[PDB]
Amino acid sequence: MKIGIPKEIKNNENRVAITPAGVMTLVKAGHDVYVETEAGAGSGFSDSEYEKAGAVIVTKAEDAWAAEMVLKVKEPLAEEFRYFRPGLILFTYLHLAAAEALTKALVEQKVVGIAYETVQLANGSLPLLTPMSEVAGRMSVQVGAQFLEKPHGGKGILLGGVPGVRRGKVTIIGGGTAGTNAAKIAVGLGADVTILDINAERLRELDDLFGDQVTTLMSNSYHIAECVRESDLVVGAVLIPGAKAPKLVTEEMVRSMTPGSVLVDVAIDQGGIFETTDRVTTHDDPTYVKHGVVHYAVANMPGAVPRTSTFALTNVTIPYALQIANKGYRAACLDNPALLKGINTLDGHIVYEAVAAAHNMPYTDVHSLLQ
Amino acid sequence: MKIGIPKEIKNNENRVAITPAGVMTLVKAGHDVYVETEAGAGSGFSDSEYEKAGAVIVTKAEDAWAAEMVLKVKEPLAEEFRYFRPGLILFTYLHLAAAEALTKALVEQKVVGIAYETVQLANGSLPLLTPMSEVAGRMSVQVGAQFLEKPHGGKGILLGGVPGVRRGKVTIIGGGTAGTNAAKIAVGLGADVTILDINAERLRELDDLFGDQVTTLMSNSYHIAECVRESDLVVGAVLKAPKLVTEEMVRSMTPGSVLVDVAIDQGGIFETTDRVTTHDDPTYVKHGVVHYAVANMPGAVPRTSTFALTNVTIPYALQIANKGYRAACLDNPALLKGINTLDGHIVYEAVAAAHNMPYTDVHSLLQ
Amino acid sequence: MKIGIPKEIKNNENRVAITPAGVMTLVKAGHDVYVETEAGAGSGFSDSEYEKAGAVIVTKAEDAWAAEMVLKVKEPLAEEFRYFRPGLILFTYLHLAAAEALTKALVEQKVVGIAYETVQLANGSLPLLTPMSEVAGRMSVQVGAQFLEKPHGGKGILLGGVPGVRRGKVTIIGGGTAGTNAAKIAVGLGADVTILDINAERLRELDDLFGDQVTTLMSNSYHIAECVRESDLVVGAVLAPKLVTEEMVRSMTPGSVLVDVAIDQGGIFETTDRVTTHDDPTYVKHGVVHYAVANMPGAVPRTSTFALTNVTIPYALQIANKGYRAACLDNPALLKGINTLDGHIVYEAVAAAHNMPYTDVHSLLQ
Amino acid sequence: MKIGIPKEIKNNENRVAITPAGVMTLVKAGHDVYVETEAGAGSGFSDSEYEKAGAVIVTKAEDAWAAEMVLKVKEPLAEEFRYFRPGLILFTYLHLAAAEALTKALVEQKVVGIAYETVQLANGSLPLLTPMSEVAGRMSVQVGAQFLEKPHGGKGILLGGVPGVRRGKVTIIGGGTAGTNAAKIAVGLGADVTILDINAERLRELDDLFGDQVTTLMSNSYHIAECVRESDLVVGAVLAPKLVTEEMVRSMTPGSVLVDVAIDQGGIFETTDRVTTHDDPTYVKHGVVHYAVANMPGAVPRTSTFALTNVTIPYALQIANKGYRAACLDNPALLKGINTLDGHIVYEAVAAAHNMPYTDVHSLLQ
Ligand SMILES: NC(=O)c1ccc[n+]([C@@H]2O[C@H](COP(=O)([O-])OP(=O)(O)OC[C@H]3O[C@@H](n4cnc5c(N)ncnc54)[C@H](O)[C@@H]3O)[C@@H](O)[C@H]2O)c1
Ligand SMILES: NC(=O)c1ccc[n+]([C@@H]2O[C@H](COP(=O)([O-])OP(=O)(O)OC[C@H]3O[C@@H](n4cnc5c(N)ncnc54)[C@H](O)[C@@H]3O)[C@@H](O)[C@H]2O)c1
Ligand SMILES: NC(=O)c1ccc[n+]([C@@H]2O[C@H](COP(=O)([O-])OP(=O)(O)OC[C@H]3O[C@@H](n4cnc5c(N)ncnc54)[C@H](O)[C@@H]3O)[C@@H](O)[C@H]2O)c1
Ligand SMILES: NC(=O)c1ccc[n+]([C@@H]2O[C@H](COP(=O)([O-])OP(=O)(O)OC[C@H]3O[C@@H](n4cnc5c(N)ncnc54)[C@H](O)[C@@H]3O)[C@@H](O)[C@H]2O)c1
Repeated sequence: MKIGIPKEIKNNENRVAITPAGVMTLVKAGHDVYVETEAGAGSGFSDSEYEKAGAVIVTKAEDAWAAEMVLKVKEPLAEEFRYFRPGLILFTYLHLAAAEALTKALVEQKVVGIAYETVQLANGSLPLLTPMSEVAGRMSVQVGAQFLEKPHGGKGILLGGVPGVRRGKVTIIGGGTAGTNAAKIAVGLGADVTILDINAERLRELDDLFGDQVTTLMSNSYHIAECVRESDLVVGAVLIPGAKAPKLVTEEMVRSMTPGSVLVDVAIDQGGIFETTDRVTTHDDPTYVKHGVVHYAVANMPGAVPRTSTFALTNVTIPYALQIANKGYRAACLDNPALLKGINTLDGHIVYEAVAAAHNMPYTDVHSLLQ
Repeated sequence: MKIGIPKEIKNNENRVAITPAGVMTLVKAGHDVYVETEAGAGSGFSDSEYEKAGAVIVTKAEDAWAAEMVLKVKEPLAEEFRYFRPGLILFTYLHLAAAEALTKALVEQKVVGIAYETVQLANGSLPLLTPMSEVAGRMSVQVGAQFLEKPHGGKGILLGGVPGVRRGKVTIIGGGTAGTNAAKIAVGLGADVTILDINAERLRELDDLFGDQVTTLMSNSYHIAECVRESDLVVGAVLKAPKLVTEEMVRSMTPGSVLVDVAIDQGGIFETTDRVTTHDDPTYVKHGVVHYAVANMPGAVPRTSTFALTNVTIPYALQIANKGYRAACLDNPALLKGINTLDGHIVYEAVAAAHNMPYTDVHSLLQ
Repeated sequence: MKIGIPKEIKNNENRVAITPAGVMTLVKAGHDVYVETEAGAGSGFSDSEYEKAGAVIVTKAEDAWAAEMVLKVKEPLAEEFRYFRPGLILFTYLHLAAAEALTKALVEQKVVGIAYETVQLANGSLPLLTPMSEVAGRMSVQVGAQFLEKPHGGKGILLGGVPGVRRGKVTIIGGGTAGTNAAKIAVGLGADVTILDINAERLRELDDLFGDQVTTLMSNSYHIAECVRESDLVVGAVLAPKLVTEEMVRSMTPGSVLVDVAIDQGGIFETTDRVTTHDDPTYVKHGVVHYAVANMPGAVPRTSTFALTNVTIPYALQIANKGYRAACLDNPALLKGINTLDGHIVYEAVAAAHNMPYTDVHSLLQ
Repeated sequence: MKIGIPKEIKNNENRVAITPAGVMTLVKAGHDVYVETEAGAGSGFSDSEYEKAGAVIVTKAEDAWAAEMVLKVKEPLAEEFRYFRPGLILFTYLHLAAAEALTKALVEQKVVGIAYETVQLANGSLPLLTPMSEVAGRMSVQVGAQFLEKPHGGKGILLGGVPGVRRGKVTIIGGGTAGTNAAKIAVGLGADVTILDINAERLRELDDLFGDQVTTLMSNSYHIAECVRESDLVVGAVLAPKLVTEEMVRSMTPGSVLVDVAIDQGGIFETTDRVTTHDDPTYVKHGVVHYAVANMPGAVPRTSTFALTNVTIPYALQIANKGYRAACLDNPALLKGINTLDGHIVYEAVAAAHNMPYTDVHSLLQ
């Protein structure tokens, strides 16, 4: 197959959908790989690294979009709908559910739209989201430590203190992928770390992973209120895999906090777990203050570490791209029930039930269209 | 003794030379303690907490300086020379060898000028500087990781990577207090960490402290070049520091790599650091490499730094209060090395030599 | 039941199919246990330790094979065919797909041939192969360290260096049983350790298990090329594709070392054209030391004997308590051990391999 | 100053007295550095890496020895005496108490003979011996592990066992540099580790350094007897009394292994009557494998070269910058390195050993 990778145009998106490594994998299995000039530059991948891995650097966005399969990171924007052909394979984060101009255009132009965030294994996990939760978790406590400094608005402490000086107190609410990764960094910076979860089995796994390095605590509104009161930093790391994030930290809890404490709501991309998070912050404008407490709620924390973020995402997308390339999108999706759950749009139909259901649009079961 | 702690007035100085706990130590020993209103605000110590520990809050700087002994963090500014007077005991970071005007004013007003940073134990250690090298070391890698992010001008990596993704490389040049404390934080963030030192015995001690968590490496120009070339972050942690990292080495680094120097207000080890920045505008780029050039990293964590400093300064201050400066220094040879100015003389050789001013033997004045 | 353990007679085979602790389990459950004199000597178990645990020591191999069930480690050699007889239960590593003459002798003599290596749990795992994978993994890096010494042909480094001196770099390809166990020894000897696996979930589990002691890296030909170029030691622990090409070995520094856990199974190195023995253990290609000695668990026969017999004797106990038929109908994993029964090959792959008739084992056991 | 590094010519000596990094230090301080072609090949340093660091490669040993200061690892052999000349500075391991012919040649030719091994800090430590003690310690347990494998004569265990299988037991006698470094490798290979020392303060420091990873035990003939009887591996790391008697070795299980870091210095084992080489490395007494190969750092020449040159070249730099006289009057540790000067033996022990006149070094340097 002819495989195309255009540069990300969405503002300050420094991630790309392939590395020299993933180029070399597709080239060696017999595919043609075209990379838009400068696509890797945001992540430190020069055009000459991509070239020596076997890829053709094309001058123009349309020459990458030309290819049978387009690999991207972000949603195609207004300006990119144009490039949609019939039987174009598009593989990227789509979140069609609240993107109606995108969904009509992939319906109308008969693009095969394959979504990173709906590829799903039999145990129900989303392998293609996990890496971004890992990056966001590791970032959460690094960001927390920065905001604890007096210059950024915090009370002016190191999480680890120093000899003869008390350590900062970190509460992580949610003990899954994001929270576990956040706890690793909070332990490593020398914080006194409490992790809360509702799942007693996850608490036992965290106790096996961390031992005496953390305290595991059963999550309930009382325990959350007690931890928040005494916290220098609270990391929000809850997912209810369908829903909006539950509001676990109340205004009354935030008001119980000491001035210059910090909240980082990893869970903001689902609405966030803090009642007091009234809006989404940006890397440019990361924080506001309410009740003397610094609030950080950046979506795309992993956007801050695009080189790490790109490796982690393409480590697990390119193996699914190789299947589509090697066997055509059809044989590969019949062969791989997890890839199949990726098809969001096919031959003008909206084959994913929840996206048709949220745009008031027709839903055609995907299996009937494939046989 | 009547003891005074004014607010630090230097720009964005948020540390303070006493905490409520130190107030309690001095009040219980029978001393009167006067704290200037808001002196602890920048470190999160309220007037009310100081008052509850036994302090009198005074409204005016002048009323804290009126005390027999004044404790501070920074050197008095020109606008504070007015408070100097014969027999005033001043105990603070003075750095008199760099400050001709302050030296002359302490001499002219016959101030007992005691420098935190020249208090020196029999083994050569400077115990009132150590806590600030510890904070600076812990901060160096936190700041370096922050500048590694794409938004702050770096190449955009986590030092610890994530599963399936390689870690960042950290080179720490210097395995003393600052460097050891930097290595702790670099290990904790998940970096591949190399520590260079010239002293074989310190590398053996570091091997005992860290084992497999780091690689210890003998310092020479070749090994420094080799580590710098492949580093994402380099931390300068050597005690006027030699220029160990050359322009050629910085130019060998990948773009969006980061350099941080603990020693930057003493020149630092990097040829390419032409100036000191502030928290407002903290970095510049040379050869695509981020140069974090903020001096006084401990000042970014004033509460931790205030606890770290006052943990070791207040016991000395307590000796001066109980016994008077004279018996305290005659009883404590480490505290005696703290005396820089006394009764209109410079008694610290290096300060006399720095300004070509007369030197006086400290023991001869104390008798 | 009467249970016999002959001495292993393959050249330099020093493992044994039971220890005194396994004798004790079988004798306390009421079985008669016969051990050939010297059977355990190669693994440091005296005739006397077997006797005190309740075994009868027999002077001749014949008398151990005359038992109703024979426990062994390796496959019977040609000169052991003479001991086969209708209704003999033989429980050992058989590898019949590779052994036509052995397969035909088990058919003709109507032996119940139970293969350690086809006993298989519901989850697909081979619990009687696992312990040799663990031992080979642990051994792989110990051998690598040895071959990095100059007098053995290596560049002459310690993996952990010394204070002021850089560490060796160890790349482990495959994060399963063997590769995880290799990583434990690489970490403990003080190497800089990278483990590659194609499976993102395994990389996460490895991160949970090792944290900062190793780097986990997604496997692909590019990551492999980059790791191999920098490596002092590469351990192949994949289960067998040629992941490490000749160009990759050529990129290496002279006196680097390659070890495959997978050697008699082909291995992952294009440049390992043949297998060697302990008296001429390595060859050099492009200045790189290729360690090619099969069966590294054979070099620690006492450890390997304990690790194998720990998990074999519970299955033997079932056969002895119930007889093979009810043991197999009660234990689906043990049922999959049966390769030959009443003159039939009951394991499809083995039948295929020799162009012989296959019979469904369930039909014969009824 | 002009500084020469000949190739070591003692049989199988693969270490070298400088690396490219040491060349670079000496050339940047303005010295001329001459390296004999192949000097570094045995430690993986090409003529080319030396040239890029600023050395001149010389075809003949003669041309390296013609330098004003000669850096070596080992003592000059008889056939190297011809290179000696009045005022030559030779900095190397000399061991003159053991080498009459070498001592007489250094006197007669008026060589400034500076011994790496008599450089001594104010605290009594020998900073240029320490790194070989570290390397030998790390090597001792790696060798022990190798000799516990059956094909090398051992009982056939892994030190760390495997899951469900007991670990090997390692006794380290002496908790100094070598014995501490041995303990690190014993712990990392997964051994049960006991370290004995007569010094209670060292046992506390060892407890601080290892905590629950080892047991610390006060040394006395009873504790030694009990540890040795149970040991799979005993590492002698004492600095040389016969702490391990023949009765103690006789109490051991067959295929156990003894390694002394101290072997060419006598060692602590009554039963090690002689030293061996890598081609016949062990002998067996009372079924116990005695490893008797001298100079284990010689087996990792690259690691050992880095570890030695890390601490030797700073002293060489001083000699080259100031000349030997002012370097020694400025550096009391380096002063103690001087063994021969202007036709005098200036190190009492060496004079004593050969019944020769002693001269006070301070009197000659004035
Ligand atoms: N752009 C970004 O910044 C970015 C990118 C990707 C993912 N993430 C986010 O990381 C956040 C967490 O996701 P994850 O992958 O760790 O989810 P996860 O499913 O792996 O773990 C979430 C945990 O929350 C626990 N939980 C549920 N209700 C709880 C309660 N009341 N109290 C405490 N714990 C509770 C669950 O038991 C589970 O262990 C999500 O919002 C996810 O979107 C953010
Ligand atoms: N606010 C602050 O940042 C702050 C406060 C106090 C002191 N300091 C500064 O911290 C710096 C260093 O602090 P420390 O506590 O680590 O010092 P330290 O005195 O404990 O030791 C410095 C280490 O560097 C090593 N060293 C010397 N030369 C070297 C070389 N050429 N290559 C490699 N290693 C070499 C020494 O052997 C030593 O182990 C000093 O420059 C001092 O001025 C900073
Ligand atoms: N005599 C003996 O030495 C002996 C005895 C028994 C087993 N073994 C050997 O053990 C070896 C494997 O042992 P195991 O139990 O650890 O295997 P395993 O199946 O437990 O693990 C294999 C791992 O390799 C990974 N993998 C697959 N393809 C890969 C690629 N291209 N790159 C990187 N990783 C990849 C898998 O995801 C898996 O985690 C086999 O080769 C087998 O022959 C040897
Ligand atoms: N070529 C080489 O292999 C090489 C090179 C240099 C040094 N070395 C060797 O290293 C060996 C020792 O090295 P080190 O630097 O570790 O020594 P060290 O002096 O640092 O430590 C010796 C330790 O043994 C202890 N000790 C004394 N008597 C004891 C007894 N009866 N039982 C138990 N402990 C006792 C001491 O308290 C001390 O802690 C020497 O024997 C020396 O020959 C070898």
